Amino acid sequence: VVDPFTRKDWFDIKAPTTFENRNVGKTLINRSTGLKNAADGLKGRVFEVCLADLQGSEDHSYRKIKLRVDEVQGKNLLTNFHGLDFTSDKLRSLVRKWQSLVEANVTVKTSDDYVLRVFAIAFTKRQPNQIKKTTYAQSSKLREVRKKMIEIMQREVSNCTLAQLTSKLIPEVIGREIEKSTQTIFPLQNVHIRKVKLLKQPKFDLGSLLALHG
Amino acid sequence: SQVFGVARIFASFNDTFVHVTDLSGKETIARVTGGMKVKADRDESSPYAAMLAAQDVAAKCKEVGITAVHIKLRATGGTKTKTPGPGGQSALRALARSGLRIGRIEDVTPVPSXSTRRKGGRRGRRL
Amino acid sequence: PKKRASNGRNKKGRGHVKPVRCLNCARCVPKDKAIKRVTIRNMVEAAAVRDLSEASVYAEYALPKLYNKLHYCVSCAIHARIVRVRSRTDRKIRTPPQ
Amino acid sequence: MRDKWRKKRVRRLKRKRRKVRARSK
Amino acid sequence: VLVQDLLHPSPATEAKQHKLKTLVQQPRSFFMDVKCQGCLNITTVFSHAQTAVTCDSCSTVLCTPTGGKAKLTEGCSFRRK
Amino acid sequence: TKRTKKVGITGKFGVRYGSSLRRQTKKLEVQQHAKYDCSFCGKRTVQRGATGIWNCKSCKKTVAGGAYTVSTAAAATVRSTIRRLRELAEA
Amino acid sequence: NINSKLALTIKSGKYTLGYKSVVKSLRTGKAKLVIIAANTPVLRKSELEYYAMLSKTPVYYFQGGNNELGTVCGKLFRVGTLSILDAGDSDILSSI
Amino acid sequence: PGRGAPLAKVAFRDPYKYKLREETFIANEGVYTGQFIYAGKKASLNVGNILPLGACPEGTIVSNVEEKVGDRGALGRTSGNYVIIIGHNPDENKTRVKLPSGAKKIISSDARGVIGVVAGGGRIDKPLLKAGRAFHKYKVKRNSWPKTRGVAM
RNA sequence: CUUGGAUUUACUGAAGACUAACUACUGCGAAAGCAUUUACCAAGGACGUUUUCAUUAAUCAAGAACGAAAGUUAGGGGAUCGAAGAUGAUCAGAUACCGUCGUAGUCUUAACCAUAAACUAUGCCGACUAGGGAUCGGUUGUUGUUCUUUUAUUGACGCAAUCGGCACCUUACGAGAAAUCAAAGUCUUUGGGUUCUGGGGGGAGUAUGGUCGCAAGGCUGAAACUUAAAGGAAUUGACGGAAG
Ligand SMILES: O[C@H](c1cc(C(F)(F)F)nc2c(C(F)(F)F)cccc12)[C@@H]1CCCCN1
Ligand SMILES: [Zn+2]
Ligand SMILES: [Zn+2]
Repeated sequence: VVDPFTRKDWFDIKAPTTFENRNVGKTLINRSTGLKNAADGLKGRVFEVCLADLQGSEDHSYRKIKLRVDEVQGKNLLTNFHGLDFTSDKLRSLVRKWQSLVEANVTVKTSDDYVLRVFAIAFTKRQPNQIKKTTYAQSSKLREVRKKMIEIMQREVSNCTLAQLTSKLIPEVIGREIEKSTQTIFPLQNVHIRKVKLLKQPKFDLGSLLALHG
Repeated sequence: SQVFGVARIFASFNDTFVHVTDLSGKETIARVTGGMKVKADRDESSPYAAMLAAQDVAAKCKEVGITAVHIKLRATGGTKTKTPGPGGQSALRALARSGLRIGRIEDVTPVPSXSTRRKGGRRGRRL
Repeated sequence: PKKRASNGRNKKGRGHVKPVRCLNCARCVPKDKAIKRVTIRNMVEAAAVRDLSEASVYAEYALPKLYNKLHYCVSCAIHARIVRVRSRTDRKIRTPPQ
Repeated sequence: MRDKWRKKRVRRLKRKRRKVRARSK
Repeated sequence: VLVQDLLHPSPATEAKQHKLKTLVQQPRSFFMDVKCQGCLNITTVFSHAQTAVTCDSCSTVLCTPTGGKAKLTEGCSFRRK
Repeated sequence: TKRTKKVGITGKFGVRYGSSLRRQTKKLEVQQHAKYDCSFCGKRTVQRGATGIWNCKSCKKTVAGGAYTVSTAAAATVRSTIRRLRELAEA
Repeated sequence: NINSKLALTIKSGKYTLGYKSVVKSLRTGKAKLVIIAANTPVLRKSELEYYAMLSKTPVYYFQGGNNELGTVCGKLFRVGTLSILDAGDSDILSSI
Repeated sequence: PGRGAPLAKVAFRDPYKYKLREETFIANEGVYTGQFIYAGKKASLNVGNILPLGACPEGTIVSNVEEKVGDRGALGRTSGNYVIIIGHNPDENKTRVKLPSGAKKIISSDARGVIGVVAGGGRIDKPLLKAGRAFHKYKVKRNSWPKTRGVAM
């Protein structure tokens, strides 16, 4: 009778420049009218898109990125980094019996007042010549690993902006820094930054958003 | 290129939901349930009802402009079962064979990191 | 008589073990006594693998697996044939079957 | 009677004797 | 074994034993002359020392206690007394 | 000798008002009339004047407090927070 | 550790206890260390450390109250302040 | 008399003439005679200090809080009570608080409160026990006691 | 419950609980019990020790501390499940099982209560008696190993010894009515120390007196009378809305 889909307009999502492939996709919303503009009814939407589709490599298939629109230019939506998470399957495939799991998180503010919660995860590594069934670290070793995780996450997020942090998240620089820093404690494997959570945004600077789009 | 939506399939043991949105999920494209395709409550979760619902969803997506869908599959989750209901697979297959193109697939079942008390009491459901 | 030297659970050297809820009936069963099965399954039935390969916009997309750990009480475990009643000498066998 | 429910019966029986005789201390 | 010499255990077996379970209990600790590269004198240190032992004018710490044997510091040799 | 078994200070009320009300009274009336250590001079000479007013006979300082004890639990948590809220700020 | 060092001074050193005695030991310059309890009034505390500056005497701020300082010195009475005149066979003076 | 909470007499210098100003405050628990009290926008977060609600972080306990800016105190004034700061809305210059009754309210961030809990808390935990205690209670409040039941008339 | 938009979907917020996966024939504690991070506080076993004291010890009527869950009192909290209650089914009837709600309760702070198949249904201390591979903690000697860093006093792993612990497998000399047992052995070839408990089945953990408790109850605790078995472990059969 009505077809609400007759009154819809389509818009193009755009990723920031920190990612390779920027044409994320398309969304739709009612046409802008006298009462409600489409822009403000559309600013603030969040899109979850796989990192593999953003970069063009299946090596990033297990991470997915949240992109939040905060400016509309004609038919383009300018989105910014809104968070990182693992797919459920990858996280389940990592967690396994006969080995220790060690986890840490920290709340840290970027160089440009972006407040984040960062979650690191790691598992004890089995040595090539090992004969014993289990690979457990004593609780003190896990505590020291956790301390290293937190202080490196602190250092690497505090001394950079949200865009530089987005650039750092892609090649797992923090993960490799954790792996290197904890070799002398206990061999570790699958050291990941498994989740990044955006707790606070600062005052919106439109000019800095445009700097990251084209 | 393709225009992607997100097919959000909620397959419980009582029903199956074939629900396509846009990428944000804030706009519904089509929503059809297994219970729309049968006249009996007992087979609202049947694979055949799920496949019928998936075809009708696929037709609606075709006429709207959706040409492909990513897959978000969930069980009931929470304190309830984590195993997907029987219609989820048939709905997934019908979507893939309907002409829509397929993107990523993920399981999004709600999983507690421990939780509230599940119903049924200490001695369980006594059948 | 005493049927099992382990009392039908796995608690030696501790007092109390917290319960878990049976998947089937939601009965409270001690975690050491619960019958537990680790399952890793293909998310798509092996029949629809080719349909979903044909319909994929990607080429060489690795299909995700389903991971789940299942907990049963004794009643539901026996009822659904996760375990079976064994003979008196066979009960002692603890290695997994083949 | 499932020995447990016999004790509960004596509990109730003994509870009522506590009230009959309290009429007289 | 039904016939065995309990008065003369073979020295290898007797050496594998706990210190309190030989025919006559005996310590496995010892005293050692330790030289430090800075000085030329010698100090007498217990093998399982519990004290971070100092010395004369070159009062550099010579050992640090652990759960068992004392860990000799970087650049100190020892000779068993 | 032990003059009463359980009434203690509420023995001034005799047999009246009910045992539960007298027992509830005893808890707070004991705390009401007790001597508390002064946090200023360190002597156990703090006594109640009226509800919420606690005076030290020795150093003559008065502090606001609870109705029947010098300090209430809600007040203590507030103090613990503030003195914590600056230690972590300096670090 | 500080309490044990001070405790050994009391057993084998020379000291005087109490505010009036401390002020005298500062005027005669016989004081080697002044210790002030945490609940000492700020007025008396700032007077004592003004005397200690005139006589070039170090000041230690004991973290317990006058009740706890008196116990640390082996006394059954409160001590609001004391001065060490001779450290005895202790390294209290070199360790503050 | 008539009040469960003690009062604090606090002296201030007059900024504009050579003269001493005395103020009557509701005493929070822990305030002592001789203590220095700080009131203003830049005042530190200490028990007994008077601060704008916008200057207090979330979770702060505060009493004698102003409903409107400058009314000199309306909320959380009786013994043992207080007001909790719930959240801030800096763009609107509004603060959200929780009242003793459980109600939640939005107040201007320029309204003031006194850090801490009102002293004298716990009065009602002890039974009055006697008609005479109630008589002495209302002897300094108003003529509201004893009460004749309506059905007895 | 839903065209007054249910269910479903995305974003955001608020509350109480709880601490998944990792998680084990693994750890700790007197037992009850104990599982997110960090900091602080005081304890602890084991190990190491050519340190110290020198019999200070074992077990214990009386007497004390702690003691799951439920339950009690007073404040606070009350998401979720949920005794009572309400209600839909089923049924010959079900005030039951199953469905939907839901009070107390579930949580916390001050006090109580003192009980569980509180179980290893197995008192505590001490000595001795047989083979085996694993594992947790400490210590001691030693690499075809991975890694700092190229190497030490990196770390992980690997190989041996040892003390302590949670256990397990085989045997059966021995024990036992047997089931089974590394103690439940060293017991008619009957004696290392010591505490507690039982004496056919019921009546009955009842009555009464005492005592503790706010109460619910806990502890102590008979007799009249009644009765030929009750009971344990195993065997063959039969039966099973058990399995193959
Ligand atoms: O929001 C909380 C909070 C509580 C309390 C208390 F309940 F004790 F009164 N007071 C707080 C205060 C206080 F009022 F200044 F004491 C400030 C900020 C936070 C407070 C927490 C307490 C731990 C530190 C972070 N704020
Ligand atoms: Zn079950
Ligand atoms: Zn005083």
